[PDB]
Amino acid sequence: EYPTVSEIPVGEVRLYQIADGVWSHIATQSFDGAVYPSNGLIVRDGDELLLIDTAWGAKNTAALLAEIEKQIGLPVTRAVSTHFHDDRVGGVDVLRAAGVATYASPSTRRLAEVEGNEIPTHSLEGLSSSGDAVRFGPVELFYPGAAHSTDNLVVYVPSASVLYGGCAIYELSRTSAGNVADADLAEWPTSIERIQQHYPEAQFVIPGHGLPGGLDLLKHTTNVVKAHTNR
Ligand SMILES: C=CCCn1c(C)cnc1C(=O)O
Ligand SMILES: [Zn+2]
Ligand SMILES: [Zn+2]
Repeated sequence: EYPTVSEIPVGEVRLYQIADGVWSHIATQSFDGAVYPSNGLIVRDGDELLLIDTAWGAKNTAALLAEIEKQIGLPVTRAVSTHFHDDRVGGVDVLRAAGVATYASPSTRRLAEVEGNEIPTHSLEGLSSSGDAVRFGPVELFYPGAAHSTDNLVVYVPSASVLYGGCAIYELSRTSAGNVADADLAEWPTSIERIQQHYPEAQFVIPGHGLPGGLDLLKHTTNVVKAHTNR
């Protein structure tokens, strides 16, 4: 089955195939006094691999490349980051050391600078507006307006109808929006509908923290963020 947070010690990384040549990676990190899981994506780009989001910090991101060479054996050559929180750019510096071309949105790149996290080298052009999308390697990058954070992207793999939600989609088991400091609640619901519009065929949805699902996840996220307001 899928990995849960308890099964993964801090600083180990597991890979979970989703469709052909599309894995996800799970690892665990501690934020204040707990240890949460986080998810990322791995996609085959011809003879190289494209990494959607770091593990969650340097040590983990290190083990990720370790796992990948063991399990996949193709090299990770580029890497795109969903937003600026440590669970997405923690380990950039390691990747860049490991020879991996690190990419990210401009907005995201600035927000990382300001908040003092690692900063991906290259800027992603033409994702600046709501609904924009640019085709990066074997995936489409899509910007759907503010949600979990004003910059958050999502990643669709057209070949496999996989949609990478990033921290902007929750899981079912998750019910409490909870920590929403840098999150624009007022726009998020629309922003998810922007997704359900553009990627409506999507037959594999993946959140930033937890077990995958289908297009149901979107709707479950809207409610959960809705009832953050009326309660
Ligand atoms: C399960 C995550 C709780 C809040 N959080 C952390 C610590 C990192 N990312 C998030 C999130 O909500 O996306
Ligand atoms: Zn985040
Ligand atoms: Zn997160």
